[PDB]
Amino acid sequence: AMVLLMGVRRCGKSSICKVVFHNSTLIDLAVMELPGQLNYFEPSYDSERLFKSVGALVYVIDSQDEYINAITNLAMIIEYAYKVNPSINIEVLIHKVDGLSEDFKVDAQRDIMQRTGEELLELGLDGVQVSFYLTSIFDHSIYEAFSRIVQKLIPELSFLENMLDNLIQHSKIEKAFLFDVNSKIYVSTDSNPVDIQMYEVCSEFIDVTIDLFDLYKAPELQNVSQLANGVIIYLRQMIRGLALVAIIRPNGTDMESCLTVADYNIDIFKKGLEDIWANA
Amino acid sequence: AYQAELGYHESRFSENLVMLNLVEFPDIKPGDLVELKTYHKNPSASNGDKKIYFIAKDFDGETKRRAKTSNVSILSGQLQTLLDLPSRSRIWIKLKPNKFDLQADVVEFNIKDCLLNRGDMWVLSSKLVDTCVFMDQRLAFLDSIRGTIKGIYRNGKKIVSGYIGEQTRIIFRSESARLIFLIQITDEMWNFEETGEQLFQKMVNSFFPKIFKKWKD
Amino acid sequence: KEHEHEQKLLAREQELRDIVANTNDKLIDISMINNSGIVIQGTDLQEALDKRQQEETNTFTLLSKEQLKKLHSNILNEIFSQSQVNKPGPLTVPF
Amino acid sequence: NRKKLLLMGRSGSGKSSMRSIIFSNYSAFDTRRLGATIDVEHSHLRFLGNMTLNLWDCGGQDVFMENYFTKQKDHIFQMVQVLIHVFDVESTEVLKDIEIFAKALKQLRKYSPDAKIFVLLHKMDLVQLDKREELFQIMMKNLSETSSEFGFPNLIGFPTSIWDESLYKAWSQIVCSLIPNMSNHQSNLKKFKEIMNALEIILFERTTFLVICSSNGVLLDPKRFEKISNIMKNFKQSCTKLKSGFKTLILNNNIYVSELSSNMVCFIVLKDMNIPQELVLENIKKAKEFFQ
Amino acid sequence: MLHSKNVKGFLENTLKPYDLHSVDFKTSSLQSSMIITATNGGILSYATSNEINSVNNLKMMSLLIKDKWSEDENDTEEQHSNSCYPVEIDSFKTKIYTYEMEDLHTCVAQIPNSDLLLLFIAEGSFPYGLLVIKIERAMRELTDLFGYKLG
Ligand SMILES: Nc1nc2c(ncn2[C@@H]2O[C@H](COP(=O)(O)OP(=O)(O)O)[C@@H](O)[C@H]2O)c(=O)[nH]1
Ligand SMILES: Nc1nc2c(ncn2[C@@H]2O[C@H](COP(=O)(O)OP(=O)(O)O)[C@@H](O)[C@H]2O)c(=O)[nH]1
Ligand SMILES: [Mg+2]
Repeated sequence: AMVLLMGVRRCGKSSICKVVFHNSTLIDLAVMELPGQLNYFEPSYDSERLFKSVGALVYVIDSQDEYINAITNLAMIIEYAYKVNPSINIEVLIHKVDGLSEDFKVDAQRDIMQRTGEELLELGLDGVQVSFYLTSIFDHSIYEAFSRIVQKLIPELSFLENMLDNLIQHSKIEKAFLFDVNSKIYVSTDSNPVDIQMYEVCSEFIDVTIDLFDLYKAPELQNVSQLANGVIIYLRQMIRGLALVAIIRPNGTDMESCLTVADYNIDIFKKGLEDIWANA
Repeated sequence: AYQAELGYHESRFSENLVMLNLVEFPDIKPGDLVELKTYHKNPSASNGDKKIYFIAKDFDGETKRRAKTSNVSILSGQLQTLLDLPSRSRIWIKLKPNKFDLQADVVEFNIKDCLLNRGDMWVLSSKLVDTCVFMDQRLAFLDSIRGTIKGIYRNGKKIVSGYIGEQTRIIFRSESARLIFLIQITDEMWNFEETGEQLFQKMVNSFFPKIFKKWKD
Repeated sequence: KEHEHEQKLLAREQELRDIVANTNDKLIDISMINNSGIVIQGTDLQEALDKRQQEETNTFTLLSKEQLKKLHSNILNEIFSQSQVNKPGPLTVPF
Repeated sequence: NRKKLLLMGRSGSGKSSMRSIIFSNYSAFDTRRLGATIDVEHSHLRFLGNMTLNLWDCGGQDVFMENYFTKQKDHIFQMVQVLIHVFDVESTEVLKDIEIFAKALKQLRKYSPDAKIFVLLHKMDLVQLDKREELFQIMMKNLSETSSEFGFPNLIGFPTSIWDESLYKAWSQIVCSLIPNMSNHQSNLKKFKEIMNALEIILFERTTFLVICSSNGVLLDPKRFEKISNIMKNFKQSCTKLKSGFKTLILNNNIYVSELSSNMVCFIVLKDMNIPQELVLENIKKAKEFFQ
Repeated sequence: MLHSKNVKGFLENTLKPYDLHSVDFKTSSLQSSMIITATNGGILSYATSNEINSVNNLKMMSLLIKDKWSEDENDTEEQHSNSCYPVEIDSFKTKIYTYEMEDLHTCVAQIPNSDLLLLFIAEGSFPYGLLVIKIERAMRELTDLFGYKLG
């Protein structure tokens, strides 16, 4: 599942790649940037194997600059991308939206959606669905957008959802995330809505864990962080680069008993995750 | 009063704001007005306790089938941020049966950056009947018009949430409107007030800058 | 060949549902810990009685002293001698 | 136990940024909105549970700087324990900075000559990475030559910035020169390290998360203290989002972070990974009343 | 304070089996030896005769044993039970309870006048009386830990 990053020059693809992936199917592989300038596309210039090897195509649109020509070039790209392979998920990111109001952001997203839909109607493409995400480097939005893009390329999503739901239901967990060690891209969660504040807490917990481990090296990552109100934050490294982060509430119980039952349940969950080849 | 476990759900399952388990506590029929108070005697303001009205609706089939406690589920977004409660907390439920007597008197509305006809306001108010709203709730009309409930009044109190009935005087204030100013230039404009200021000096130094600052705020 | 992949996907769905059910069956709640009932008071005589119960009158009739008196005391001494555990040092240290 | 600290510099040197990030709990991005400090801004800050820090955030602008050494010379520079002069490497008037520092040293030698002078070369992130150490040494040679002229044989300097962790180390070593009973803390920490058989035990402060002492005073990073301070500050600011306060943190059952008291936070790195958590927590709780 | 090394060595020494010479009666070693608290049942120190999974299983078993012991310590009815062996050493009274855990013989004894517990676990072939004598002579040598409370 190799995703391809496409966009105009100075839209922010390299900065996005650096911020996300520098700080296979599921691991954060070396993605491919592609500077696409305005030109006439050559018909079948040995690009069929390239687009057939892309799990999902990601397009970047700069909201600061004019984007009508960007949407036109995007439509030209989709015009052969959907023709070569009709199973490619197409994603569009509206980057650099940090200095915009909520109403302006929603209006811009609606205008971009309407323009893309009308241009695809003009080109005669049918049965194609394009997702849109409002992304920015300075906040959590790019992480959530890449999380959705990665989640669209894991065929075992619902089974992981059921497994995490059962784990949370039998361990008094508030919210459990199945992160990855790099890029902080959470892979699976429960049916509960992804709270932004809790996601940022878990991401900074991942950063603190990795940094503190890297400070003392050269002699399986586990971490328990308990707050003042009894709320604990748990960490346990899963198979390959996956890591499990959960927020467990005590509900007026013993701390050590809760830690023991959570450790046993999470070890059982890891043993179950060993059978499924969701890693790497 | 009753007892229930709070829950949260995404917009994928259900589009309703507040959902409760109808099979549990069967005193409540499917169509009712139900309080969602988080306090049982001695209300606390510093701790934080709210009384959010809503209309009863049943759980989704997928949520009821694959269930995990949570007798009452609140849709995430603005209502969750208003309530500010964890994923599993203790709440309470009443069954106030006087829909006519619990009607809010004045429900405000904002129609910023979009043109609504008078009949459009009438239709939007007609669709907002037998439905409970709260403060700063972004209603939608025709998937493009955005609203904001900035004020719910009942018996002289600005309640956080209220019930809109048949006899509710809902108003539609405009946050983007055409304005006409008619300044009188007369002999009194160059007169001096008792403090020592001309009236036109007041107009150009304290009325217009303050109203533009307020309009921008 | 795609129908063989459809059968493979059906086998995948059955296997993944079995994997979910298997890891779902080992979930222990705190209610299971508190009311387990596994930890029960058991004596040697009661264990022997349960063994005979699962496997399946006054037998004894009422009618040397030096050897038995020596051997009982020697057995007790040998039991008590091996139970003497000497610490490798102090248990609690001061400041 | 009142300690009078003086924080001087030129205009825009970032003194208030240091004061805000270290003590007032502001982020690095939130120092841009700070205004210009007019005259002297006093800040009474309570360190540990007995120490209080009277930090004097002086102005640093030309009128304020000329006013300090003419009329307020008998008030600013008396009963002073620590001077923290902040130098900006973006400044084009470096000789004027050295002359201002010489005047400050002359006034401090005249009035309270038992002080401890510390110099921070702030804003050392705009310059390129290759010339940071060379520029710091070049300016530090001149600053040590100037400092030795007006009494004061010793002068300790630190390359500091708000976009890294050197600020925490610099402020920790500035503060630790005023903390009483440091030898007793070192001896008790060494005793606890011997008792618990730990590789290295570091003692912090709960609020400011500055290093107080270490057990040692496999090669490890020499800049680990400041990095742990920055990570703990980031983790505290993350745990403020969950409407609670950070209490404990255990990493791989080998690195123990726990609230030793109401004013200190312990950082214990053991040697054996097979020790159960409850024994380490109980031994931490036994020593909770010892360090008080 | 406490010392983990000496307590670990003490538990490793109490893992020693019995080999009688006058009567040929070989006994296996204990399955696990550990010390747990009287409030939450968590493991303070532990030692095994013969890795993380076994530690978690031992913690779960310790929690179960403490949960069963908590109700027995607070019950005064049916006090003349045949599985209770209350011994008084150095004018300190305690109660010892023996339990059967499937195929494992688990015996626990509270350290007298303190918030600590001493636990010995062996296999199903191990006699109960030898366990009682073992834990009694172990509690005889633990006089320095008497009167210890959690901070
Ligand atoms: N404010 C803001 N600026 C951004 C963002 N992403 C990229 N940029 C700007 O884009 C520039 C770098 O673009 P770059 O990644 O090199 O473009 P590319 O090489 O075509 O992919 C930087 O100067 C950033 O200021 C963003 O999310 N927010
Ligand atoms: N880039 C950068 N800017 C800094 C640094 N330290 C301070 N500043 C800037 O200094 C400004 C605030 O200065 P201030 O603390 O009020 O200066 P003072 O009044 O002389 O102490 C902010 O806008 C920051 O951008 C630094 O290390 N790097
Ligand atoms: Mg200032």
